[PDB]
Amino acid sequence: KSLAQSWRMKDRMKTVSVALVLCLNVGVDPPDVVKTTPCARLECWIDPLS
Amino acid sequence: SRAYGAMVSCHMLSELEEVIQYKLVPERREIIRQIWWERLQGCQRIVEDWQKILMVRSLVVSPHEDMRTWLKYASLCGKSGRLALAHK
Amino acid sequence: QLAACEATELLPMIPDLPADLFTSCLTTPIKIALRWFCMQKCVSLVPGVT
Amino acid sequence: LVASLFRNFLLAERIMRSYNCTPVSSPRLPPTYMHAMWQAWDLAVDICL
Amino acid sequence: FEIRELAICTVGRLSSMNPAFVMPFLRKMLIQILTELEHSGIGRIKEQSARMLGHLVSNAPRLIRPYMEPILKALILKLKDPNPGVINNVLATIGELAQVSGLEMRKWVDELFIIIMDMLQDSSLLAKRQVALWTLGQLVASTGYVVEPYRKYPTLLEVLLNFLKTEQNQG
Amino acid sequence: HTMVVQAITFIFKSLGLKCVQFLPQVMPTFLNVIRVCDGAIREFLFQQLGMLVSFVKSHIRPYMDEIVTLMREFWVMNTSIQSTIILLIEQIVVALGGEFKLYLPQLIPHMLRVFMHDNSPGRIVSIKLLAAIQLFGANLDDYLHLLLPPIVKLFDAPEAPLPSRKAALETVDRLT
Repeated sequence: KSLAQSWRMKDRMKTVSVALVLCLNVGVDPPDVVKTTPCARLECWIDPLS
Repeated sequence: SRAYGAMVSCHMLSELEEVIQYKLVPERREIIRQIWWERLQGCQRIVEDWQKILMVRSLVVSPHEDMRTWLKYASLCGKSGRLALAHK
Repeated sequence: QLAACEATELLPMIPDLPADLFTSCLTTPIKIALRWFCMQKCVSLVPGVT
Repeated sequence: LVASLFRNFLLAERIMRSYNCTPVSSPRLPPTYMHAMWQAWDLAVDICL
Repeated sequence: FEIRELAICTVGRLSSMNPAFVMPFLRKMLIQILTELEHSGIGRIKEQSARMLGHLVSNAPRLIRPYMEPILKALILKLKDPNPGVINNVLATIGELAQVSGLEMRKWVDELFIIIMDMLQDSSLLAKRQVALWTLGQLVASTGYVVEPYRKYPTLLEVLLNFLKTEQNQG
Repeated sequence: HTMVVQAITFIFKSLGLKCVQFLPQVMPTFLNVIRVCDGAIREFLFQQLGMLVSFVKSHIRPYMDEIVTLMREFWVMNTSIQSTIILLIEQIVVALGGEFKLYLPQLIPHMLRVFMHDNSPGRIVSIKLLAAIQLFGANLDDYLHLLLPPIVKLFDAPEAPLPSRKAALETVDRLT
C-alpha cells in the first residue's frame, strides 16, 4: 500500500517585484540617536559622507 | 678527546633510533637521509668510525640509494693510505 | 517579516561594522561573514589575515 | 528570494547576537546561533583564507 | 580533569574516522585551551591547560598542523614570563609539537634553544631538568638541527657532560 | 576633590546625551586624578566615574583601556574598593554592551581570584560579583569555560553560606 506522499511543493510562489524604500537623509542625523565621533558609517558598502 | 670513542657509540645508538622511524614512516625518509648526511660531517674523519656508522645506516639504506656518503667514505680511504678498501 | 532588532534594542554603532548591518547580512552574507571572522578572538589562529 | 533571505538571516541571527541584537522574523524561527554546523563554517573559512 | 584528559585522547583518535564532527569541535576546544593559557591568571588552570594541549597535539595532529605558529607563540610566551608545573607541562607540549610538525618549525628552533639552555643551567627557575632535556632531545631529533648547536651555544658540551657528573637520576 | 565631582556628575545627569561634548576635556584629567588621589577619595571617585559612564553610555569607548587599567591596578582583596569596582563593572557592561568582550579578558583574572579567596562576611563580594556576571550576557561566550567552574564550585561547596549558594544557582539560571 502506497503511503500519502507529501514531498511535492504544493505551490511555487515567485517574488515578482521589489520596493527599496531608503530613508537616509544623507548628512543630517535624526534627533533620537547621538552618533559617536568615529561611528559605523558604511551603507551598502559605501561611505555616504565621502 | 678520550671521551670521543664513547661519543660515537651514542651516535650509533641514536642513529639506530632513526632506523626505527625510517622503517615505520615513509613520509620522513628524505629528511632522515639529510640529517644523516649533515651529522656524519661533524663527526671525525677516521675510517673505522665511519665504517661503524655506515653499517648501522645499511640496516635500511643500500649504498646505491645514497652515493655521496659512500664516495666521501671512499675518498677518506684514499687520503688515509688504505687504497684496497677504497677500491672495494 | 524580517526585522533587524527586538523592540527595546538599538542597532550597534561600532566603527568596524556597517550601519547597514542587517541588510548587509541578508543581502551580502559572505562579505560580512568574512569581515566578522576577522574581528573575533579566533583570528589569533590565522596570523597574516587582516 | 525568500529562501535566500532566510538562509542569510541565520547568519544575521549569529552575527548580530554578538552585539546585543536579536533579529526578529514573522514566522518565528527557533534559535540557530549555537548549532554545531557553525563550528564547521568557522573551520571551513579558516582553512580557506 | 583526569576524565577530561581521557576523553580528549579518545576524541582525538576518532578525528580520522569522522572528521566532519570531530575536527570542528577539536578546533573549538583548541581555542578554549589557548584562552585559559593566556587569559586565566591562575597557576592550576594554566597548568592543566598546557597538559591538555599536550594531549591534543599528540592525538589530533592533522587538526593542529595549520595552527602550529599560533600555538607555539602562545607556549613560548609562557616560557618568557618572569608555579613549576606550568613550565613543566609547557615544555612537555613543545616537545610533542616538534614531533608532530618538523622542519615546519625549523624557524623556531634557535628561539627555543636559547630558552631551554637558560633553564638547563640555573636552579632559580628550577623546572625538571629531566623534561628540559627531553624536549631539547625532541627538537634536535625531529626538526633536524644537528652539530650547529655546538657552535651557536658553545657551552652545550660543558653543560651536558656536567649532568653525567652531577645529578643522581637515571631518567 | 569631592565637591567638584558631585557637581560634574550632576552636570552630566542634568544635560542628558549633550554632555558627551565635554568628555575629552573631563575624562583624561578625571582618570589621572584617580591614579594620584590619596586613598580615602578613590572609593568616592570610582563611584562617580560609574555615574559618568551610565550617562555617557557608549561614548566612553575611547577612554576604556585607561579605565580598565585603573580598575586592574586598584582591585585588591580589600572589601571596600571591591564592592565599588564591581558596581563600576555593571555600569561599564550596560554602557558598552557588545563591545565589553574586548575588555572582559583583562578583568577575568581578578574575578576568578574573587571567588577563590573571598574573606568577605557572608561572601557578599562574591554575591555582588555574581549579580554583575548576570548582566554580561553574550559577552561571556568565549570565556564561559573560565567563569563557569568557579560559579559551580560555589553552589556545591557545603562550607559556603546559603545566600552565596542561591546567588550562584540563580546566576546559572539567568546565564542559560
